[PDB]
Amino acid sequence: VSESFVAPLEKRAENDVPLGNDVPIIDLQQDHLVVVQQITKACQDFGLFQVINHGLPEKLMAETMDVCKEFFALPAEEKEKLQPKGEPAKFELPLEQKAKLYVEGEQEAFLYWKDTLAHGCHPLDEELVNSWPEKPATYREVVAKYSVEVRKLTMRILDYICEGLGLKLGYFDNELSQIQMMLTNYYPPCPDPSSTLGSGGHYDGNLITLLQQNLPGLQQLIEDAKWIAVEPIPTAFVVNLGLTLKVITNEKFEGSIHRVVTNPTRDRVSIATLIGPDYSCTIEPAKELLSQDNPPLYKPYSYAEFGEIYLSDKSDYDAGVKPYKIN
Ligand SMILES: CN1[C@H]2C[C@H](OC(=O)[C@H](CO)c3ccccc3)C[C@@H]1[C@@H](O)C2
Ligand SMILES: [O]
Ligand SMILES: [Sr+2]
Ligand SMILES: [Sr+2]
Ligand SMILES: [V+3]
Repeated sequence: VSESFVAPLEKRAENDVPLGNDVPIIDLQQDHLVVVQQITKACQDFGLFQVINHGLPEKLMAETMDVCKEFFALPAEEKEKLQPKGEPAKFELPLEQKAKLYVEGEQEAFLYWKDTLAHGCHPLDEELVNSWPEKPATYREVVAKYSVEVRKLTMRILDYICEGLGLKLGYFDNELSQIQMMLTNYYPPCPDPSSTLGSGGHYDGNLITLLQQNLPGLQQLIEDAKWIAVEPIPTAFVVNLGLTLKVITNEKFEGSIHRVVTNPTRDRVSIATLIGPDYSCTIEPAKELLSQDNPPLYKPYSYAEFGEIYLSDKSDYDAGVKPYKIN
């Protein structure tokens, strides 16, 4: 493996990470109150859960994974059209909603063993969809339907979260969910998995993420610096609560800290829908939940200012919010 991809010793993954048997799997076709209670418990104790019987068509999930795999099978010459000035774009502000291929890493500087296609999805209009990949031919029609369906499911989950917290329904149906970034992640086979990371350990900086996977590689950090493997369920969504939701709930909910490990023999594609605030938003603990017993743990901050730190400073998982901590 190229020196560029060698992770610092302490960040390298151990070869045998155990299955997370305690990852909540939540059936959304249970009675309404049972769903609210199970989602609430998962948000308080874990910050990562899977949803099944979630109402999003299994056929559409399969068609979306197919067209995403088809995109990454495209020739080099086609992929160049998504590389501004001949190279992948960087995860840095301004983060544009037009489709680009991205490189990612940490500044002991190293790169993640990953190619990412990213674009905005909300609101859908001709200008946005015309900025998506031209190939495969069916990408735009399949991913347009997928993005609307994933958003509908995410807003359902945010209203379950509202009921669990005692916030009015639709609390997040505003500026706090107006950006929908779809990240299609491609992990090619890696000759030295013991030295590399597909994705470094992170909170998602946004509000909430729905992740579609069909192969192993996703790992979560739980108490006592233990990593566990998240079982791939091809017809489920992994829900990762973001650092933004951790702040707004005043740490009543956990954020998901997770990473992706490489594989020596086979490639892997994942589809992450990252929903969260516009860069113009002010983030603070929900005042409705604050009291003398529950004082705010964060001062109000600019999401844009947070974003710059979150994307550049990887010294700690919550480096993005450290400047805004109080009490
Ligand atoms: C592994 N990387 C993490 C950081 C970066 O995330 C982003 O780029 C999101 C995209 O919404 C973002 C969130 C909050 C503020 C700025 C950007 C790209 C990817 C994501 O999978 C999460
Ligand atoms: O992510
Ligand atoms: Sr190039
Ligand atoms: Sr175009
Ligand atoms: V993530």
